[PDB]
Amino acid sequence: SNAMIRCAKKEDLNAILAIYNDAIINTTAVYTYKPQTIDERIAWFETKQRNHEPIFVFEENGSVLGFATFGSFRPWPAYQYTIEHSIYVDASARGKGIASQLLQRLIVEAKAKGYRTLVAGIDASNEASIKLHQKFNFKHAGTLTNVGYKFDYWLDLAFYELDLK
Amino acid sequence: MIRCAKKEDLNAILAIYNDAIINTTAVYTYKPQTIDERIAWFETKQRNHEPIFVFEENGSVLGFATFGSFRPWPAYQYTIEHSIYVDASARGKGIASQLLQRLIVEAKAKGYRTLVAGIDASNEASIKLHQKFNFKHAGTLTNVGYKFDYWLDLAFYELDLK
Amino acid sequence: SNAMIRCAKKEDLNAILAIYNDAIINTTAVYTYKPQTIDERIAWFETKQRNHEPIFVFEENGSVLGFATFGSFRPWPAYQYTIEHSIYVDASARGKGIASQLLQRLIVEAKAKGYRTLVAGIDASNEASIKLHQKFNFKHAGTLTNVGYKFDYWLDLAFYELDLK
Amino acid sequence: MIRCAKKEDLNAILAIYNDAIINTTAVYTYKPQTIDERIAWFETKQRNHEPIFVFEENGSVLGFATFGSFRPWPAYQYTIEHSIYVDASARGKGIASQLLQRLIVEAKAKGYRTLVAGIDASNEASIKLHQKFNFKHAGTLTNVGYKFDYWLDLAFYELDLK
Repeated sequence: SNAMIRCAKKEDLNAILAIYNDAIINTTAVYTYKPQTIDERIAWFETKQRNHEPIFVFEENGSVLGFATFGSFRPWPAYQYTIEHSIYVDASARGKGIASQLLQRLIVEAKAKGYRTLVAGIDASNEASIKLHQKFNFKHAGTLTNVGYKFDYWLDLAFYELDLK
Repeated sequence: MIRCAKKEDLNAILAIYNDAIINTTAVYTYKPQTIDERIAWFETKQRNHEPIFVFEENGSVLGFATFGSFRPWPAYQYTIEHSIYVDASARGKGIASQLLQRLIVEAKAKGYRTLVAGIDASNEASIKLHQKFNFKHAGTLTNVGYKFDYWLDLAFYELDLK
Repeated sequence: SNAMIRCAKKEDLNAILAIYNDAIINTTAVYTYKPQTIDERIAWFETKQRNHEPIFVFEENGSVLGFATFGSFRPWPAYQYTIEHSIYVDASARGKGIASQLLQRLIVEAKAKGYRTLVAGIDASNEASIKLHQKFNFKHAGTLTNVGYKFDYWLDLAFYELDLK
Repeated sequence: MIRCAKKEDLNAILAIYNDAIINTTAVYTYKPQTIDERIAWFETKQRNHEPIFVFEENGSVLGFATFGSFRPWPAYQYTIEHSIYVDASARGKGIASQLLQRLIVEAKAKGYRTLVAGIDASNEASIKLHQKFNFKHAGTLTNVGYKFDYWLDLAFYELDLK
């Protein structure tokens, strides 16, 4: 039972890709329709590396079972102390507290880099994610109704926020 | 008259925008925009077929308005975020209201479902205006911005276009 | 500026009544239609006294500007460590932090009496109350839709909860 | 057969109820009910015109069900909370489902808007049953109950009767 949270590396990308694409195909966790390609994912990784944005993976028994990152919330200079994060856990690996460990690590990194405000965009249907965020003292800041459309129904996006100060 | 913006409008638009940058929390930016960035913005919007409207009176552009993507993921397809800016010397004339009205007309015509405004929590006139046009307060993100040495709260207001 | 939070007394009831009835007439803060009578309010007070349930008032310059209490959440013996509270502030006295001071006092009393769980039933429209409760680390536990009917529209009741442990 | 309960049913009902008190988290009560309290409950429900249904088979009451007030304030007028109890020896027979079906029929006929179930978070069969009848999980209150030396979570499930 060799389990560890570490920064992601290039050799992780394929695993990461699979996880992400599963989420695209089966859930509203990603407001995307088409599976991402490996080149798109590699460009994403290189861009995160250039921007000094973290990517963490949860790895167990040689397998990447989850990943997490943060970056810009809205693209305007005065949002500089605000970041938005995302967390994805393999569907075969749920119930193991992997999301919780990833979020914990994200928060420690966010505090160490001096950000003020951490934002989660969570689909209103994502009950486990909402519960997890409430556990870490995120406050529900609002809900934008009918902002998304997927699987033939309208989607509501809830914003949760943590004051890192 | 409210008409679509043309390249010849750009300088005036820039001025309005930069005033808002320098003096208000209406734009979460610190440094003035340059005319080159504005021109690039214009051409990009022409390319994306996003509308830009100006309010013109006595040959002078007194306000402008536009809408575009709210968040950049494909499933946000039917959601747009709008922006309105009115010349500081042209307040009180109902310009922002006429622009918002025009934006809403354009948004319905193009088949969008949801129109979103990010309004600074202190912009009470804008809030009152959007309430008047039946926008609902969707929420408020606190301390999301930082300008003029203080923390800024962003209120989200939404209109269902259906 | 003589301001104080104290336990309520009989001589407070008239003031309390007015506040309550204002809330009945103008808001969804009380799922009641008809104004309460002074005898009903006195019976309420006597009952709270018999049950050792607290009633606090915020008093300033000789005037009761707010009141607050807690009691049973659901009537079955196994809910004994759970209480539900309510807070009412005079409409002429809003924005003074009176609700916040009352809630603070309620929480200290709840902890001192060994309860585990404090519950707020808040109308989904009551934004100030929701914000106040989030401030004191209540978690939104759920929302019952169309449970109430008042002023010709359907009402949603949100539950917020604080773990007192 | 599912019929309205009669006084002669009460003893059987009591047994069922008390079993649930003694062995499960289905009733947030510690001590067995007495037949006097049950009779008072029955007469009170007759008075309030609240329905009580029993599932009867081979002359034996194998389950019962009822609904009544959810919260005690006038504006909760169109909301009811229901309860279903099935004999422990009569599980697997679809009794709870037939009772719920009957309750829903009765609730619509009487013009209620919202039907509410308080279900212990560990009662997975009840949850699955209510999901089957299109109840929505409205929320969960954690640590609201205490029984058998542990903390209990109450899930609320709701059906819009319109």
